[PDB]
Amino acid sequence: EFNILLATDSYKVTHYKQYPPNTSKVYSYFECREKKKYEETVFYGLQYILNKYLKGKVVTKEKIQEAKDVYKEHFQDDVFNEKGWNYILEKYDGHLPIEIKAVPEGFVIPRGNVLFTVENTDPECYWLTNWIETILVQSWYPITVATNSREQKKILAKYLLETSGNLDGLEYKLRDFGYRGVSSQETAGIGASAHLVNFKGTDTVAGLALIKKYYGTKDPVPGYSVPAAEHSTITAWGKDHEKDAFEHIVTQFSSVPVSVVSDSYDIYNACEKIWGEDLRHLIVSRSTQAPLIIRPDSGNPLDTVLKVLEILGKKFPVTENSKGYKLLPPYLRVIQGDGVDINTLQEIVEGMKQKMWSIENIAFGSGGGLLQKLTRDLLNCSFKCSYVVTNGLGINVFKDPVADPNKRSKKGRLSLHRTPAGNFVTLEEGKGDLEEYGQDLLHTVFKNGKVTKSYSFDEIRKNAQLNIELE
Amino acid sequence: EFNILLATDSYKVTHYKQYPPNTSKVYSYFECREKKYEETVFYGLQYILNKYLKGKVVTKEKIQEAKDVYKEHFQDDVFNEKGWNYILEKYDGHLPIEIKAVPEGFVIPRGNVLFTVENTDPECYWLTNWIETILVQSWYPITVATNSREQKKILAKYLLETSGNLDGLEYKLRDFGYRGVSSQETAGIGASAHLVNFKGTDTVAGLALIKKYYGTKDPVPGYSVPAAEHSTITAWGKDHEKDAFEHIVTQFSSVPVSVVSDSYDIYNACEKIWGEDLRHLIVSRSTQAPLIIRPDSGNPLDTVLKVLEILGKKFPVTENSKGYKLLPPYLRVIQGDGVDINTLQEIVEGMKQKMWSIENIAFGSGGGLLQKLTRDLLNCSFKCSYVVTNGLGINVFKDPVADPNKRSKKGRLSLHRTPAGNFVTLEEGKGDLEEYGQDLLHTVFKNGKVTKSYSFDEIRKNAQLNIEL
Repeated sequence: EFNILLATDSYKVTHYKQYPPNTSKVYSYFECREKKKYEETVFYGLQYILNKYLKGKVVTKEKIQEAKDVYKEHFQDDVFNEKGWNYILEKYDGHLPIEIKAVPEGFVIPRGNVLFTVENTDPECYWLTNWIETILVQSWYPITVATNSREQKKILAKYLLETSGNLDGLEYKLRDFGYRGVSSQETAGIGASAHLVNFKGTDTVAGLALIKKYYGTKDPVPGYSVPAAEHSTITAWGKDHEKDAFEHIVTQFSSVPVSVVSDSYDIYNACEKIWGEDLRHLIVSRSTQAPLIIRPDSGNPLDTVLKVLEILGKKFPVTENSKGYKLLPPYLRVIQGDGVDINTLQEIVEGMKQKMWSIENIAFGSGGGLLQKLTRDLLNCSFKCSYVVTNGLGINVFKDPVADPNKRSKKGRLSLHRTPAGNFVTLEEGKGDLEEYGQDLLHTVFKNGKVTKSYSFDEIRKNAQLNIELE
Repeated sequence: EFNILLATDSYKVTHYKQYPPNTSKVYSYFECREKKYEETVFYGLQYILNKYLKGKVVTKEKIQEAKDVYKEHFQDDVFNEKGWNYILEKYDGHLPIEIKAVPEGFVIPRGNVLFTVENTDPECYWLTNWIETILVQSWYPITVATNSREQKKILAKYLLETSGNLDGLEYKLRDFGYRGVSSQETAGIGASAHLVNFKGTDTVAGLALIKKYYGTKDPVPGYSVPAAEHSTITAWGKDHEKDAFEHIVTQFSSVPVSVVSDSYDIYNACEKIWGEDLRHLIVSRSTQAPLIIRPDSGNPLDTVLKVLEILGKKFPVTENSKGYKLLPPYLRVIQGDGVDINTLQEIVEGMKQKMWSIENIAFGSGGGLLQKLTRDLLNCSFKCSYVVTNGLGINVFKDPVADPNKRSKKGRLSLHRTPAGNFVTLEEGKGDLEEYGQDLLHTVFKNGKVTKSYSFDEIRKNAQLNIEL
């Protein structure tokens, strides 16, 4: 079972003996630090952490004993603060005397603004604020996944609109194929749920479980999949029966959309000779709600997509849409699911536009690119202390490393506000109290063991909308 | 609670309908596919087998739940209720699977079979690839352990040249990645992977996994020192950094203590605060209890060099037997910012050119050690190589025209020792010819049971560097 006393960076165990004596309050905050592009970030995932790890009776005699033993061996010394934890146990029945305030989930906020704040509500637990930093800062992952996915949605939005005239199908243009390519089951589910803030397509079904348990949606599920082949279900037929494999698969799923990987031996041959001639009569008969979706999976992504399009355009009846771009018949589409991240996605859709193919023709699939190749440096997710009370006096604290001003931190008690022009600003040094800027956008989400405000996954989806969607 | 019927890539739900009719056997394997990183460390499968695959992993309740999810998820009924119900009734919910695998901690060149998977019941031909997803996640502990080991090789080399030995090598790279990983589960997994090669971690999640899944003779696999963070310094007030430093080293006077010294001005902290104001509280410290100064900003090499030069002029420096400068024993440095395998190598080389022993320094790495890695680094891949259909065995593979690097192996595989003492993977069942001795793979899983396992102690012995051996 989970033990919050063991869920921190080892060294923080020793911190109680390091803060200034007579310190009654430690107040800290999380931002996505500016860097001298990712200009705005989606706030998502804290609620998952509050419910699964922070809430309820999280301290027990047994959890205290257990930590005392591990820490003794781990440190070869008895540094563990047993009294402080016992105090939380006896006084508050093992509930954390902490208040967390946060911007609403889904909100899209410029870099360098306070996203949430954490402080102790009992003077005895000044050390507790930064003990849970480690667990709280992991919010970086769903924040960064939601944000990176959204930036990609924007690109798809841009090219789809220009090549086709509208935004139909946008929410199915970037699918999550990342399940096998992430570092754990837990990560898979978290990361998958973060992608669902922006899209509806995923094959990482753990993602749905998390959303239902921790956020909730009107509809039965927030994510959807279509029947799709893998290399094993094609190659299993044998090197000389790829066409037998192809034909069996599209007949099994003649009524639904169906993705078929087509590069097991030669993608170009399969497209021009197998889909294009031998099996042509099985494609052109299909419904518009049941297209075949050809899936190349190797070679240079831009080059291979353009070659596949060019091939199909000459085997199938292409039309020119109202904006002047080429469109395949409704029963035929293409998905690129190899080597896709934000960079090559941009490369592909630009390359398509240059060659006069609509973005309607294509969907993208992303795995490690979407959920794994991302770190805390991407948005500079950082948890820093900015206010303390020592000897009954509050003082405004911060770091300001001389060789890196980008790592300067904010001062004092903080609040987030709407500017007159409708943008965002963070006020420092308790300046929010002057109330010249209207109301604090941060809300109490956690206080003394209790989750105090929650958001449905729907509200979240609505908060994270593109402006282009909003228009 | 974990439901294996829901821990697979969505589209695999449809695959039992996609194989050729009368397929009785599906046999697949995992490799770190050949294209830096010429050899990988095998680690992490035992965790996966025990946490996820062993025992009764299928129940009436767990079937029902999957049926409902997939019906919505697909907006249609495609879920294989019948295959899963067979497993429940016939084998009491235990998986009819056989997994063979190289020993954990083993160090193997790329492009060799690491593990194989196949169904032990004709009715369950579809099960082999169902569980690809959970098994493929083994890429992560493999890749962390490998990248971690590659870094140790670099540390070993320079420590040896600048100091003549390897004392303390196992504490020269600490895990600081606990906040910079994507999940709690990832933290433990990854921490245990780094501990294969090193003993320093601040990610406590890792000890518990090791104890539960592998086991060590010692009470714990990893260790940490008292250390400050910016909030334990900055809380004193911008004009009291000295009071903070004093309190901290006094509070931890007879044990090692790491103090971040770049809150405001690293170069002032080193030269004026540590080097003058509090100097008398350093030079009186025991060799067992050094102060370790932790810069945390600037160009990592440039900052390490200047910190070293600052300290050298303020403290008594010696020249070890190799001709390298060495700090007094109660004074060391740790760089824990921007450290990854590339910068690690930049720093130790820059140190060597300036005649500073690697004895002086230790590194902490986070995102670079545990987060910024993908399945692509080692080309970790799981592929079908052999099936039986209508009673006939077929060797199967892919060979894409545009990418010969993506070609998978053919037929039944086995791993062997060459006449020169190396590894080879034999394909097409050729291992049965018995020209290359015994298969080095061992059965580790069969029909719901783990059939072979290793202590963390033996894994560590397998993963040792050549220079160590």
